[PDB]
Formats: sequence, structure tokens, C-alpha cells
Amino acid sequence: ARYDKYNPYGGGFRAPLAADWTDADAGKLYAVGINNVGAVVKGAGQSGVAGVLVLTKGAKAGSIVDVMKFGEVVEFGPTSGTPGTDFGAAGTAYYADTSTGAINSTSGEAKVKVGHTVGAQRLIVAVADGVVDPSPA
Amino acid sequence: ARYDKYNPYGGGFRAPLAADWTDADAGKLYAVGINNVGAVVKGAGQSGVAGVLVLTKGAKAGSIVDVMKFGEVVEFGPTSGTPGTDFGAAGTAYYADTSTGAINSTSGEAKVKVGHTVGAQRLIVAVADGVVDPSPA
Amino acid sequence: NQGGYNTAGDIKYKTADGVSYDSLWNLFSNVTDEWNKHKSKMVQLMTFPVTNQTEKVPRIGQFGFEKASEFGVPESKRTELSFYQLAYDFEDYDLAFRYTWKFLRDAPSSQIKAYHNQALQADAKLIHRKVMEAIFDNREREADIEGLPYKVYPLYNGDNMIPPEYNGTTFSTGHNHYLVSGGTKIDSADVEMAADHIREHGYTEENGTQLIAFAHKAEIQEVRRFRFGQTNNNSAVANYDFVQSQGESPLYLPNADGLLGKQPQSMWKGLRVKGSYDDVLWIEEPTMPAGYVLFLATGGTLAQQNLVGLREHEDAAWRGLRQIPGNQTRYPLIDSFYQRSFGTGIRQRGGAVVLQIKASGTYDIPTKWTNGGGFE
Amino acid sequence: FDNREREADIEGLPYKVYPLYNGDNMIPPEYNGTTFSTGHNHYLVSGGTKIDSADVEMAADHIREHGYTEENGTQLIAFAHKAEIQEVRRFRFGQTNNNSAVANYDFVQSQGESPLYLPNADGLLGKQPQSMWKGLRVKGSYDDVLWIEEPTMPAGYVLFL
Amino acid sequence: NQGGYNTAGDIKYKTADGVSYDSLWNLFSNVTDEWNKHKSKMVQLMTFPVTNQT
Repeated sequence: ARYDKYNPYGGGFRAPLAADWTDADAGKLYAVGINNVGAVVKGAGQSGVAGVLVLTKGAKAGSIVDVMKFGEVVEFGPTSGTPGTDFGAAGTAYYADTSTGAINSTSGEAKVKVGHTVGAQRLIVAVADGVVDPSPA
Repeated sequence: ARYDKYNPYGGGFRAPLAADWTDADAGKLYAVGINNVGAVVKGAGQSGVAGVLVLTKGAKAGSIVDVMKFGEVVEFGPTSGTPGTDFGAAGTAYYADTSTGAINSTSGEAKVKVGHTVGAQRLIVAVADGVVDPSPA
Repeated sequence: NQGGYNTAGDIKYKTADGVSYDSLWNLFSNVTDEWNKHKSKMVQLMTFPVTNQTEKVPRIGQFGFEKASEFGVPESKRTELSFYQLAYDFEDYDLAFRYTWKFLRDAPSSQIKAYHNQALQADAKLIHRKVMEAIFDNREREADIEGLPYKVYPLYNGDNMIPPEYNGTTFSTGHNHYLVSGGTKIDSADVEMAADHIREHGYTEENGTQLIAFAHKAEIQEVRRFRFGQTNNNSAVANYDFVQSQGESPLYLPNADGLLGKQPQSMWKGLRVKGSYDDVLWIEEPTMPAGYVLFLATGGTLAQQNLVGLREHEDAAWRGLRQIPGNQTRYPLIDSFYQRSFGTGIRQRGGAVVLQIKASGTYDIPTKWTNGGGFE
Repeated sequence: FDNREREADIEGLPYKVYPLYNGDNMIPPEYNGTTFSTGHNHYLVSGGTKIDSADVEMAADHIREHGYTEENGTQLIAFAHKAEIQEVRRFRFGQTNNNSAVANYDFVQSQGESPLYLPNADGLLGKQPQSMWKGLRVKGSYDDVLWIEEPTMPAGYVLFL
Repeated sequence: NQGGYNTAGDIKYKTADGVSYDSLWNLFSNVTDEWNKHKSKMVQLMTFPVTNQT
């Protein structure tokens, strides 16, 4: 995954990273939130899911990251796939597990919608306010 | 509260103010909506909650206001607090009372999520489409 | 701080007694600030612009002759070399100035000029903080330079560097310059210990150095009471006596057996000197946190170069404080940026000592100079 | 000497007129990075029946924290009644005064005071205080403050200026 | 002392992190030890050249 189109004015925000992210995560996409200190963590923090994040390289705790709320992500595939080969399905909605921050096409009541795909490799990011269904039958 | 990132093209919109806002509201943040005439009111109008608003000085009815839907608000705190001293908690979601337009950290099924905080004094505004839970169990 | 867009509604025209705010802002539009001149002077005397060198190359082995013979031939001789280097950190920092079209129409020009003068003072505060936390934060830092990792250093901090041998004294691993006094108030044994921790690495008065101590008033008012053979705090006994600088308030000499020390001159490096104990000069330093003293070597053979290296960007187009034009423009919203980037590291890991006055336990980094803590 | 705030009218607009700092809500401006709260005060009580150098030392520094220091080219003056000067002139470095306080400075008498024997042939480190200031007569100095016997001064009071 | 023939493999680089091995050896090309200057002084104040072998 990579940021294709990012808008600094309300499309995303600067925040400090809460922990080190290793080069094993380089080019993966995760959903992220804010912890009680005001720093970025994978999954929901206290904020719920705040947005999505890609790092092109590993990064240290307390370094500044740009979290995307609205924009386009290219070379996209699910968080469990290999970056740059294991691309997504076309035309389908994508959902974050609020615990790990892992994104895949499987919907679930407790998950947060992050976007949908326009062709296999391009995700239109537009993160939901909250979970898919806060009142299951 | 103050605006710090605003985008005139889909981040917010011009609308006419339905009633005078006094200097007692100067620097407070309210959730706002549109009444059946087409003017900005506190809380939901007919539109539901349309966005959030801060005025830096009081303003007359029929004056034009920039309603925010996506952006960043700095010097932030809950609407009931004193502006410029009674700041928000870091890393937490914020919710509007649809009746009064007051914003605070307490979730509730009939409330609308307006954003989340990144550190104490910055709110990332990204207003939800509707109430937190339309169908309580 | 205060932040966000400047708006109509932030503009004040006149006071209730009819003074124009343009005239009030015109006091702040052009003045230099005496406190940020002092902070800028502390950077100037405590830093050097980074240049690339090896550390001191260790000396080769030496030969010896053999007793000759009429039939045989002698045994052969050889030697080898070694060297090393040290690195420096780097980081980017930026501020914003966002306005509305009404604000730039209606606001006084003096307010815009005041905001520019305040950005230059925000830079002085940033550089000063980053130099001081290079000294006072006792933690090793990683840095990436051209995609490779490097380690950049505080003073000796109990780590696995071994200081080089000097005059036949050999140091161990675990050598340290972040010292705890072991008592609630400073005493002469703390001062003599700390100055000797520097002077064991070279840096002595015979090598032509001066030691300086920068301290807060609460510790200077203890140190200036040290007198030879008298008891201090913590039952220490002073081996010297504090001699006032020639510019201090008058004092009676206590004895026909006069003071054991030379009288300091009025100023060192344009800073006023309180006096001297041992041979170190004591300076009342208003920037210094309460429980701490910085001892520093200067001059002579070994300390011609200041303690902290400043690294700026390798291209001149990216050096200095810069204004970037910003990407909201003319109407309805206007934006503009200031950007600076630089970083720091210590080469001479033994050239200074930080002493903390506390009763027991490990060293604490001063909160105002913890590396992650802020930008002032 | 009256530590109470007063109103005044100028062109029919009301204003406040002030004493020295007196526990009111003006915050003194920052100086050498020092930051002051509300409730700052310059009407001080000694906490002892006779003056001692800890009182003199605190009062002079309570001025000098605002600027007004010898580095900025000021002089400090103390106007006092002879009952307090007869204590102050006896202060000596490292020796004990009235309320068990130890003197952080000695009192050095001016030229034209009655002569004094000193332990050392050089005797004095630094410069002896001036005999006269502004046409008034100076007793000596303590912590670089000049001390002046001031017959208008009430008994239990010192003005540092 | 190290001893033996000088061999290829006692040489260990042309350059390392941009510094040259010839420049490193050039530092030591003309040094003199202050102890060997002192020892030469002590010999000079403590000896004479023998003209007469007995």
C-alpha cells in the first residue's frame, strides 16, 4: 500500500507515533486510533478508529506520522497480504478489526468500514464514524 | 475553541445564521443544523446535525457563517467549559447533544459523534452522518 | 500557546481610553529580546559547527635492537594502525501562520511584523533547548544518516565505551559523568569530585584549560561559603576557599593567613563570574534548573572546540531558518510556514560533568530538557 | 507605606492607583525566565523581634528578581531607623545574628566612619562603600545595599529602594 | 613485539569510510617521542666521546 492522494486540510492529520513500527510493517496498511496520552496506536485507541496509516520504512516512537481519514491508497491489499504482490479485490468494501487494526473485505458488526476499492489495487479511503452495527439483533 | 485547518471545498460550507449569537458564545464550539427556512441553528435542525461552528465574536441573524464538517479545531474544550482554560481530554471521542448543540466526551445513543482529540487542545472534526445508535436493544 | 486562523474579531482598534492598538503592537514589531539574546549567547559559547574528523589515532608500537653476530642475521620488526569516528543527529521543525482575507484587510501592519519577530524568537528557544538536552539527557540516541544507522552520544553515561588512558591511569567500562551528590545541599567534596572527574581525562590547568561551573543561585549561595579547613554541608571539609570575583560586593579577609586561591577577573566570555573554588570559575546561570550544576572544560590543548556539535543540512538552500510560501493563498484563507532543521551530538564525551544535588538514587534528567518533552 | 489600592478619575474616566506589590492580582512581568504568580507582595514581616540578615537578604532579592540589579547599573538603598542600623552594622560573614540566622555577607562601613581593625594587611576584598549618596550620609553596605540612617523613618521599619 | 615478515594480509584496506591508509601511516612518518628527546638529553649531559681507549 502507498498514499496516492492525501489532503493536509481535513483529509488527514499529524500525530506522534506511540511505539516503534518495524520494517516488517513497511508498506502494510493498518487502521489506527489515539491512546489516552495522545499518540497513534494500531486498532482503536480511546478515540475508536481515527483513520488509516502506511509507513514506507520502519519508524521510532515519538516520530510524527500522517494519519489518513479521506484520500486514495494505491498498491493496496489486505493487511495480512504481502505488500506489492497480494493485492485487493475490485469494487468491494473494506473493514478494520478494531483490536489489531488489520483491514480485510470481511464485514462484521464490531468492525469499522475504512473504504472501498475501484479496481483491484486502488482503495478510496473514507473512514466511518463508528462500528458497522452498534446494536446487533 | 478556534479553527486551524479548514477546506472551503467540501470541508465546510457558507450558510446564513438563524438568530443572533451573543459574545457569551464567543469561542465556544457548538454542533449546528439547518432549519426549514434554510438557516443555521444550534443542535439538529430539519437537516439533522449539519456540522460544527465557532464564532470568534458575536454575530447577527442573517450574517454568513462558515460551518465546518471536516478540519481541525485548536484551543479545544467541551462546550460547557470556559473558552481558553477548560480544555478537552487527549485521545477521546466527542459527541453532540442534538437538542442543545453542546459537545462533550460522553457517548449516548441519540447523540452525534463530531470528532476525536489528538492531545488535549486539538479536536479532529469529522462529523458523523447520524446518531450513534438508531436502534437501541 | 494560542492558535488557529487570525480572524476579524481578533482585531482590536482602540482601547477604552482611545489609544490605538497599532501603536501598542509597534512596541513589539522590531525589538530584540534580552532573554533570547542570553539564550543565543549560551548556544554560541556551548556549540561548534560540525566538521568531519577521526578521533585521536592511537600511537604505533616502538622497536628495539638485538645484539649482533658475525655469522647470523637479526629478527624482523612490525606495527599496525587503527582509527574511529563519531556522528551527529538531525531533525526538521516547522510553525504555521494562518489568516482570513478580512484579517489581512483590517489588522494593523505592526501585528504582522510582531508575529514575524516572535517566529525568530521561537527559533532561538528551539535551538537553545536542543543544545541543552544534548548535554543534560544522559541517553544514547540512534540516528539514520544516508539510510545507515549510527549511535550519537551524551557525556560518559555508564556505557561500554572505555575512556582512553591518560598519564598511565586506565579507565573501565561503566565510566560516568552524570553524578548524584548523595546529600540535600552541595558540599566541597562534591565540587572537588566533579572537577577531578573532568581533570582525570586531561583537561587540567597545566594543559592550559579553564574549568567553568554554571549553577543556580541556590547552589552558588552554598559554594561561596566554603572556607579552608571549615566544615560545610554533609560534614565535608573544604580543601580550598571561595575567592570572590573583583566585581562582587566587598568582603573582609578573615585571617592574616590569606585566601587559598587567585582572585578571578570580572567576566569570562562576556558572562559575569561570581568567584572561584579550587581553580574552577563559578557563573550564576539563570537558565540552569535548581538541583543541577554543569562543570565544563575550556581552552588549553585539549578543549579548543566547544562541547556540542551542531549539524545543519548538507545543502546551503536548506540551511538556516526559512520561510515557505504556504498553500492556502489570497482569498478566503492565507497560510505561510517557517521551517528549520538541524541536530546535535557530543564528540568530547569527557569534557564536562553534570552533578545533581539529591540525597540518594540515580540521576534524573531535568524535565525542561528531557529529549521527547517539547520545543519551547 | 500604605499598602491599600485607591481609585482616581482622569477626564471623568475611573482608574486605579497602586502601592508597591501587595498581594493583588497584577502579575509582575517575567525576568531572566522567572515567572511570578498573582499574590506577589512587597510589604514584608520579619517574623522576629530584632532584624537579622536573612530579612535583609530576602528583601533585597525580592527587589532584584524584577530587574533593578547591579548588572543593570542600579544601586539599592536602605533607609532605616538607628535601632535597626545598630544591629545591621554588626553583621559578619558566617557569624550568627539575632534569630539564629547566619550572615551570608559582612557589613562594610563607609569612608569617614570611625576606624576599624582588620585581621589582614590587605584587609578588604572588593571596594569600600561611598561616604555620601545624593547628599545623604551612608553608614556602609550589606549585600551591596547602601544603608542610610533616616530620621523620618518610624522605629520598626526599613525601606529598601 | 609483533615480529616476522610483512605480508599481504597485514595490509587491511586501501580506504575505510573514505579515509586512506597512506594518510594514516603518513601521521607517524616523522614523529618523535618526548621521552626519547628526554633520554637523548640525559645521555648528552651524562656522557663524553672517548678519544683514548685506555
